[PDB]
Amino acid sequence: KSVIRQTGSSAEITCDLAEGSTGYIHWYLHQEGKAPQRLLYYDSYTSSVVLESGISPGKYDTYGSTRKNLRMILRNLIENDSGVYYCATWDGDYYKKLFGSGTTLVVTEDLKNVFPPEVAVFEPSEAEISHTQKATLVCLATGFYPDHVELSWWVNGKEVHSGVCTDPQPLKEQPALNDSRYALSSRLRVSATFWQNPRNHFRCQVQFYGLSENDEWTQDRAKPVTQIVSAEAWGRAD
Amino acid sequence: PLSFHVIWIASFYNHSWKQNLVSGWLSDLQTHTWDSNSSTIVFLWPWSRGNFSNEEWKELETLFRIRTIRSFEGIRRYAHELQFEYPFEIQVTGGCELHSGKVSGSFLQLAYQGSDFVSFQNNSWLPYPVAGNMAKHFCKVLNQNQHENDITHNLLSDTCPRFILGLLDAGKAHLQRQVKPEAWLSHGPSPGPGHLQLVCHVSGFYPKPVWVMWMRGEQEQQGTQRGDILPSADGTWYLRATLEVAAGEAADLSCRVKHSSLEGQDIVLYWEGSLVP
Amino acid sequence: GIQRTPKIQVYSRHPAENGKSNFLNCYVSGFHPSDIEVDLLKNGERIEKVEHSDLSFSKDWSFYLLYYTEFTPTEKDEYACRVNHVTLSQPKIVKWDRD
Amino acid sequence: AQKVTQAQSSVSMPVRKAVTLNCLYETSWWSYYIFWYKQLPSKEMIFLIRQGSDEQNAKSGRYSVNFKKAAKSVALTISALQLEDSAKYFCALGELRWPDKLIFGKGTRVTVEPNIQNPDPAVYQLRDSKSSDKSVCLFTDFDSQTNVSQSKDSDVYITDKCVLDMRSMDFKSNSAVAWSNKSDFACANAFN
Ligand SMILES: CCCCCCCCCCCCCCCCC/C=C\C(=O)NCCCC[C@H](NC(=O)[C@]1(C)COC(c2ccccc2O)=N1)C(=O)O[C@H](C)CC(=O)N[C@H]1CCCCNC1=O
Repeated sequence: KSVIRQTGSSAEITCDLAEGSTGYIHWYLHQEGKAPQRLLYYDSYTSSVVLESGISPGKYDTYGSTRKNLRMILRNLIENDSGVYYCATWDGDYYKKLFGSGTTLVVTEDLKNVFPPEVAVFEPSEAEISHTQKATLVCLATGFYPDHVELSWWVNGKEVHSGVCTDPQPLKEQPALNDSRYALSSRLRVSATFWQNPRNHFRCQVQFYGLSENDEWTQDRAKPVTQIVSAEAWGRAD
Repeated sequence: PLSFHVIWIASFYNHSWKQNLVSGWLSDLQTHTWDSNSSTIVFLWPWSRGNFSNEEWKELETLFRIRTIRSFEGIRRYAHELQFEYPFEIQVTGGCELHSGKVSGSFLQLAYQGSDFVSFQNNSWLPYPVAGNMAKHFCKVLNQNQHENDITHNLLSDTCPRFILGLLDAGKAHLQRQVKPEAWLSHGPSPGPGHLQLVCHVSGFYPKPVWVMWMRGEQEQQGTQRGDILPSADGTWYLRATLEVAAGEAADLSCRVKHSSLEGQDIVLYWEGSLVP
Repeated sequence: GIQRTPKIQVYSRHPAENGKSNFLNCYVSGFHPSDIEVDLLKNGERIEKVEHSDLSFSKDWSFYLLYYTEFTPTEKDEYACRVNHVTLSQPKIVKWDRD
Repeated sequence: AQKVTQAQSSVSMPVRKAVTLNCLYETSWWSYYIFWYKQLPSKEMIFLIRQGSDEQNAKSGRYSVNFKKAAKSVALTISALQLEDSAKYFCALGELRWPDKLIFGKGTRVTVEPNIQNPDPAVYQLRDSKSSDKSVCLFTDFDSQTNVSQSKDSDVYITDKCVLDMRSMDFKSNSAVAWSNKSDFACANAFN
């Protein structure tokens, strides 16, 4: 779903669109603060690619079986290729055009800019416990790049959302550089009789998307692969 | 005069949805149509096959089929290679003239966006000077393949004169036929005060040349305004000739129609009855 | 900019006569580009099953189309032709002229 | 040729209410459609409703539109606002006769303000369980008519509220959190 590449490499995204449909499948590019625009479409009846107005003929290409496994390869990537890429096709009735799942592409000048998050669970405030009888467990994933991270709360190893609340959009740690690396916050509300119970396990689970086993790493630092980093805390009787 | 030409229409509304049509014409009358479903020449009339043999027609089908696919599909990259703005249209017409008897007088022209763009002059594609450099760029492309131009030259110089020769003879009965007109009178949009508009419709006549005039006895009323000659589903023509006169001087006016089918017995209708009233 | 606007002409094959079948023609000519979408109307509403001739262009590269249908007039019936081109801010309606 | 614009970007409205998202377009087509799509935060596009060139005001479920064809203005009104409807909404148009592509607007994010039964805003402080002398200041139980805010300097980071998951009979409060690298660490004065 999420891909990371360095400037000059290639990226082949896949189109998981519902079954087979009309012959033409269009590829759209969506960027933050900008209107989505089609880049090209693939003619299955001719197995050929047609571009849009002002695109160089070597940048994009499309191939494969259109039934849920249509591919789109980008070559000679630059920084401005980052964004969510959709694949779309019209209905049989041409009433609406279906859109598949998005694929986020992140392009950075240096792969060294990719870092895993630093998770830390914070115990509720005793003053907050007073006159509320509710506990606020705050999780914090920080120092990660890119900005996509899946966070969840697990109690006793059972994934629970009933009570959770999470940030909708990560926050840049230094909004001056492009390669910035962001942080994400998430709270959790628990009754006083439940947090005061010291036999409850609270595991804030954080899922990070980074490099893969096929990528090459050239740093003494541990390779920031797509991994899971989690932090935990236990209840206090007093 | 008499000219057989084949037209070609290529409409490109956007990056999808391209339209393509091919038709043959005896200068007002469509005689052939192209079926894109099976890549065959549809004959609208039994005599439209001319004196060409059945095998000779098959080679024409393959020629037009191969020419169309290579031409109509190679446009798509050119619109991207060049700076073509959708929508755009390419029109081509080519044929030969019936000068005096027939024969010499072939032609072939192409138009981009409804304006004269390039033309084929007996071995080569000459751009129109007013068409600019893009015509010259596409004349370079068209003049490259000598084999196609040799086929095109033979198509305009040999096949067209030999075809129209048999096409006219085989279609002699249909073309020489005479159909009498049918006429009636009505009231028009009624111009400013004190003036009436008299309309004289003439309908269903073949061939095309017709004579119609509002008359007052023998005196032709030169205020008669003759409109366009409009077609019909059949090979017949419609024409209405109008005349504007003052209200008090409407009577004694008559519409007179002359046509070759009438054999000199002209149709005369009189502005009398509920018209006056 | 170099797009042309259509010339619309409506006429009947035979004199109007209530109860007698006739043919209504609408001649749309001299337009560019091709996307034209002409409709024949009876008492305002559209008419289905309308035949039309194959597309063609005259010598000045402008297209012309003939749209015709079979109909039987009545006293209260009104007929018109509706044309909708890119060169039209709104559809242009030309009415059949009876007495 | 074709242009579609949406003036505003961020819109908020309380739950169980109605808000309207506007859309202006400039087209040269006599036959076209108007589409509204809902972009989920998970980067997914879902069709909502279609409006035709010569169609009456479209209507389906909690969706309705106000079609001012004379000025080329179509506004999507979402009635009976729920919490799941909070997303980013786009309007686009395509050719009716020859459907090729969509010309999209720049987007209009809508966030729904939840119910507030009994408010009691306050600010609290938490410490890291690993205890590296790390701490955070939490401001919760704020009402929907408050700010979300932002400080100065470069350090001391603040968030912009939150929304809940499935949240089957959850607490349903508003949480804003901030933290710096200790030193000052004035929780009672940071949010002010
Ligand atoms: C209804 C059918 C049954 C009746 C039958 C009954 C009657 C029987 C007797 C009839 C005797 C008389 C026959 C007279 C011939 C009439 C000609 C009519 C149609 C015709 O030629 N079609 C094909 C031509 C289509 C256009 C084509 N346009 C191109 O191809 C490209 C390269 C594509 O975009 C452009 C272009 C774009 C924008 C602006 C300007 C441009 O120019 N130009 C073209 O000009 O094609 C030529 C003529 C053929 C040719 O040289 N081929 C080349 C093409 C180039 C690549 C190299 N290889 C080739 O194959």
